[PDB]
Amino acid sequence: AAPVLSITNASVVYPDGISTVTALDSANVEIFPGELVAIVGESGSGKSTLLSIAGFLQEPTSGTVTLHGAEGLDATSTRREHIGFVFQQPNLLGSLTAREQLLITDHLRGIKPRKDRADELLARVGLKGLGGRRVAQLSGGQRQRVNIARALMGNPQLLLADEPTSALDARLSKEIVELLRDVTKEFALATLMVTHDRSQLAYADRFVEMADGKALQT
Amino acid sequence: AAPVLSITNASVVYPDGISTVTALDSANVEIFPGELVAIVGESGSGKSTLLSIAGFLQEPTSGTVTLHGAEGLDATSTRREHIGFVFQQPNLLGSLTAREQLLITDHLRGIKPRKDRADELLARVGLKGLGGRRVAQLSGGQRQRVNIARALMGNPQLLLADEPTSALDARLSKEIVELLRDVTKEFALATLMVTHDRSQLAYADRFVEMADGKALQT
Amino acid sequence: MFLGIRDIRAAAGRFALIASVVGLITLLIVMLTGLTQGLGKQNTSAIEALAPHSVVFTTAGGSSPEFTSSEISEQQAERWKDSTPLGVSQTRIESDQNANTTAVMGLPEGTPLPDSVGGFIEQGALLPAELADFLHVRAGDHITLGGATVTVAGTVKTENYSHTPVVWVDTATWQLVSHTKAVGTVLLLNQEPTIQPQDNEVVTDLKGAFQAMPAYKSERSSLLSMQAFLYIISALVTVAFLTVWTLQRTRDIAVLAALGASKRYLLIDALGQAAIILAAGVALGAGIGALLGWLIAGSVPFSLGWVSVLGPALGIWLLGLIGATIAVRNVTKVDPQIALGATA
Amino acid sequence: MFLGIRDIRAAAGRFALIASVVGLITLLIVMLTGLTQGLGKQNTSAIEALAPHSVVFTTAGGSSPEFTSSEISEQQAERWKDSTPLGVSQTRIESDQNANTTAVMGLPEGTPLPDSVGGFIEQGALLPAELADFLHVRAGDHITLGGATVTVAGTVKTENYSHTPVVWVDTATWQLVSHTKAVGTVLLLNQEPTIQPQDNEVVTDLKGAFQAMPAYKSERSSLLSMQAFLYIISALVTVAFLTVWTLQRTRDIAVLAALGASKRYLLIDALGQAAIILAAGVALGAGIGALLGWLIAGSVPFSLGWVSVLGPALGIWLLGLIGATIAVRNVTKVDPQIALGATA
Ligand SMILES: Nc1ncnc2c1ncn2[C@@H]1O[C@H](COP(=O)(O)OP(=O)(O)NP(=O)(O)O)[C@@H](O)[C@H]1O
Ligand SMILES: Nc1ncnc2c1ncn2[C@@H]1O[C@H](COP(=O)(O)OP(=O)(O)NP(=O)(O)O)[C@@H](O)[C@H]1O
Ligand SMILES: CCCCCCCCCCCC
Ligand SMILES: CCCCCCCCCCCC
Ligand SMILES: [Mg+2]
Ligand SMILES: [Mg+2]
Repeated sequence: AAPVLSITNASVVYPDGISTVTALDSANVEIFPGELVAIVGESGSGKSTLLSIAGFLQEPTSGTVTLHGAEGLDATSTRREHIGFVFQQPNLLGSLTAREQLLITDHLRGIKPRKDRADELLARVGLKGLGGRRVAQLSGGQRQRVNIARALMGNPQLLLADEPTSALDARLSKEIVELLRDVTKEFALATLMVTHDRSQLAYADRFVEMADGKALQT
Repeated sequence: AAPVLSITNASVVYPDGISTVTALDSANVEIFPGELVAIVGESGSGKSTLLSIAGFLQEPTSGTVTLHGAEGLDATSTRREHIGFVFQQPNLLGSLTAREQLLITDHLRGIKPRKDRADELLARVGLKGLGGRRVAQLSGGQRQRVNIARALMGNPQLLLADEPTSALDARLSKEIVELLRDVTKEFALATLMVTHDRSQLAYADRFVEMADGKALQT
Repeated sequence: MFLGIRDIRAAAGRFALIASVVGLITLLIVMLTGLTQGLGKQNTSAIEALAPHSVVFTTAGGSSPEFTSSEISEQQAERWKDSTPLGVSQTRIESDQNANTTAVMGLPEGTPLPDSVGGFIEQGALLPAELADFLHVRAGDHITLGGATVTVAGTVKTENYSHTPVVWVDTATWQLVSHTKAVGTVLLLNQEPTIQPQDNEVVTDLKGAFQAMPAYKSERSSLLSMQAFLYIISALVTVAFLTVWTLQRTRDIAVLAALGASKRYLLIDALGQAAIILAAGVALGAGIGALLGWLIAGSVPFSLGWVSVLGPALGIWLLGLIGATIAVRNVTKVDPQIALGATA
Repeated sequence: MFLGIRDIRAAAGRFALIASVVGLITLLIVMLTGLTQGLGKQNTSAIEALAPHSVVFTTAGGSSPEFTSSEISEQQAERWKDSTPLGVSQTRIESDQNANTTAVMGLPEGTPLPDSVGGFIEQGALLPAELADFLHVRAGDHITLGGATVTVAGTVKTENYSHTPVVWVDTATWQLVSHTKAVGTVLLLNQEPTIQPQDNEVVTDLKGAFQAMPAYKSERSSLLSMQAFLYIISALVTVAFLTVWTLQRTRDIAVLAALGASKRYLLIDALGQAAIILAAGVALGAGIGALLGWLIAGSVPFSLGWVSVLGPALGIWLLGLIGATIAVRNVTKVDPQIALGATA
């Protein structure tokens, strides 16, 4: 079984005026289909930085990231067709309704929006009947799950979830990570999921713990 | 001992186009000095709505909210002089540095910014040496604690913290709620703190659990 | 185009505000254009009114034709068939109670006048109503025109040569007041010259005929300068300003880019939205232009065609679209992680 | 003012972009103003150049004074001491090779001319250089002026009356070419009238003296219309546009409001920032105005004082501040929870 994603010896270095900050240092990550790999570590250890290059949001300053079955494609087309993002902040577009937050991903991927697909995914994250809400009429956790539902709207092979339960109560956060692994298993997805709720490791096949930008021995 | 804050029979009703949504229903909350009252409940139960009227961000649609020792003041002057907010989202001003995110509250409160006060509070939330960072150079949890530090910058009598540990690992989130109760105890503060991490109830004197906009029996 | 068209649904107030700014600028152009095109016809409206196709001048030494130095001899007139001789002079008009200098144009008796002006050439002088009121004279009175006594045959409406209203007289009268045996200053051709001219003659089309008016050249400079600065500044103000407007979407564009939106998708969305708002703004700005302009063209000279209302309108429509293109490009240029960073 | 001044530190690119838009509009005003003030002096620059304080006319029946109908009799001239008689005529000037109609002003021999024009009044005619070149004549030649043979005494620079350059002649010559025993058309007073005028006389200050020029009234309408639409549109374009700009801060203003910022604090911050950027924009826009305008005032008539560069500059400076006030008010009007909602 070939990996879906290979992060081979990757680093990110930002300039801090005179000095420089090494957000990520020599990351080596490889994930295969049907795997859900959790990512643990303290605030500021590099968890989102790892997903940012995993998701082709930026090229690494050293080393390479390869999504196979998408080599020979630019970063943008790779994200559009093969990756789903659950950003740390909800990142909802201001003028759309919850339902349309999902529909627009169909639009940018060049297919006619499927209206029924969206209310099902909205129902799955516990938001039935809230499809008409605007971002202002949604709570911090409700926004987060609109964020979540939007990531499952396409047919990616790589799912990147960045603390997707931060704004969720104990009961709902557990259903979200059951949701995430279930789709991981059903569609042979490669999923990385950052979380501070270490109880959730039970739903992960492996996990990477991180400190000061480095992955540690596990 | 007179209460610092009295939420006496308060409600918030929003229009949902044709229908209407009752975000908060007949809230009765009263908090005395040195109390840290936690607020628990599922995503969308009304936790932030309760703090929004507790903090004079909006007037309730029915019932009253009174901060005593500030009666005879408008909502805006009440917030400025007596209340500190830890918003659910960090709500950092785009062009300021972490250090200045604190300093500007001194500015709006009409006193000369105290530069040393700010780096101490930044150090307390585990961000020493990061005072120069811009919001773009901060992580989701780092932003959250800049948010937190900004709330302690004044001399409020009411502290409203809205899931202040959502983006924090287990170790740091515990230090933040130790920080919050410690200042609560030292300065005889009235603090309400929404959280999904129910382990944190150990640091609270009481807690209000909520479902469908109502407070429940405890 | 999905997000673009509902951004408008969700804040129609701010899109009205932005369309106003475009309409206000389109309106500025259409009125300032029509107000200066009006100032131009203070020198030219009379000859245009006569609607000649070609117009023959007379020079010496192959010089530039000049209305002040051309004369048509009577033999010259019999040569060119299908031609009418026009005399152009500036002279002193004097009544019992007042005086002025004014333009006097001369045509053969019975020549139908352009409908812009009263009726037919009669013997004597036809005065514009405003000149007649200025002089306090009516049909029947006597005036001194170029030192000669002439009878006011009637009043007519006003056309212009060299910033004066034109008095219309029969060729014999024009000969008397301008002190010449010539039958005219030029010959008007309403069809197109079928015969060739000599070494001292020069055929000119109506456009070039203004090059022969001295009052025109020495001010055409000032009017072109105005229409130049107005469009140059407007262009840059419009471009720069659609950039500032589209930039208020950097962050939602950044989010769409992160999810996988191609730059073509984003630019189509952006100018799709911009096309709609700019279309509204110029349509109304040019609308309020024609109505306001037609409303004011009785008290102030205001000439305005249809290439001068819709010429500017589409000029702003595409200039605004490039301004939107500038903005979308400076966001999509960067890796999306940085764009998501420049946003809070 | 704390946040306001560092918003500028943190995105100088977008604040340059916005200052450009203000400078571009200020520049549009300053050049269009100076280009039309130039068109105005095509009728008036000659009399202003002579710099009279008061100017006496002659009427009948208490009418409005008119340059075309006033004459100063020789006894009238001896009465008013400290006065100089000025003759104003429009007549035909004719050389061997060309001709024109032009304005002829007449003064007593030896009168120093305004420095805007050559030297002193000599016997004969002083032609503007451009008229002399047009006629192909030099000092020494003969011309026909008003049907009379006059000697070209020399050339001078150009001032204007009724859109023609002014030929300067001694009073006896002006009498000959305008066919009158009068010694002038008006009397120029350089100090202030100490004697009172009769029933048919009328004293006017230099401002009103233009009301007496026919070419002026019949176009002053067209120039005021331009300067009206330009400022009205500019005002509204500027106000509406500072609102669209300041609105891009609704959300950070909302956050400051939530923390306790008074509306005075927020408005001071907002116009403090706006004052800085608008100051830059108008300063440069008015700067590039004077330089570009001074650079072009040789080929195109371009008159511009200092109330016409700094008049517009501060006009935009305060109009922009109200536009910023409009925006800050529509955010601070609402309970902060709603403002935080209208933001994502
Ligand atoms: N402007 C609004 N209009 C309509 N409904 C709203 C509006 N704001 C909030 N609601 C609804 O009010 C309910 C509770 O709001 P809120 O207090 O923000 O949730 P919460 O208790 O803070 N939970 P969470 O933010 O997910 O941790 C939610 O169901 C919202 O959908
Ligand atoms: N543009 C940047 N410039 C300088 N430093 C940065 C920048 N971005 C991130 N950092 C630092 O990189 C380190 C890790 O970044 P990040 O991956 O966002 O944290 P994280 O692992 O996701 N933890 P958290 O978001 O708090 O749950 C932090 O210390 C940042 O301060
Ligand atoms: C269902 C969403 C459709 C949104 C249509 C609103 C577009 C109106 C544009 C009018 C601009 C003049
Ligand atoms: C320490 C922060 C001070 C910020 C000063 C920058 C202001 C520059 C304004 C220049 C505008 C022309
Ligand atoms: Mg993170
Ligand atoms: Mg909440």
